[PDB]
Amino acid sequence: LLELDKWASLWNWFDITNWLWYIRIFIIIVGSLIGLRIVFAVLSLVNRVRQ
Amino acid sequence: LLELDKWASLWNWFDITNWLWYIRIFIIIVGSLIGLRIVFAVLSLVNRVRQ
Amino acid sequence: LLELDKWASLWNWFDITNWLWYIRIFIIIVGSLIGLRIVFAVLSLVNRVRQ
Repeated sequence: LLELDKWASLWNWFDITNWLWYIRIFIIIVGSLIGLRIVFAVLSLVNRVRQ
Repeated sequence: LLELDKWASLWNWFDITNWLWYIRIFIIIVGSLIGLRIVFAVLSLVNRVRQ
Repeated sequence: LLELDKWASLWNWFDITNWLWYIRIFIIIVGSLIGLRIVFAVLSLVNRVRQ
């Protein structure tokens, strides 16, 4: 199944190996996303002044 | 210490092996949840009119 | 590349091994605050009563 020879074969495909080797970093960025949404709560007070 | 023989042993347990090769896809679905929240912003303008 | 000898080498570094073998559980916990954020939409009705 999983061996030195099995893993080294995906380096020739290049494109898929990059995606399966950067997903870990990607989840941390999707964490900061929810925190960004909270400021909209202040925009609701600005929405009451809208003509 | 992760070997060809150690990995192939979990295929006899069947049920728990699924948890080690499907959760990666499941994180992207928790990525659609945050996108859904924005419509709540327009609902706040419908909530003050609620007779 | 990934081998029995390559994995057993990070046990001498100790600190990095813990970071690469506990975050997987943490993604479920970073999935708890998203459900919590909704009450801020409810706080907008309490903000209209706040003199």
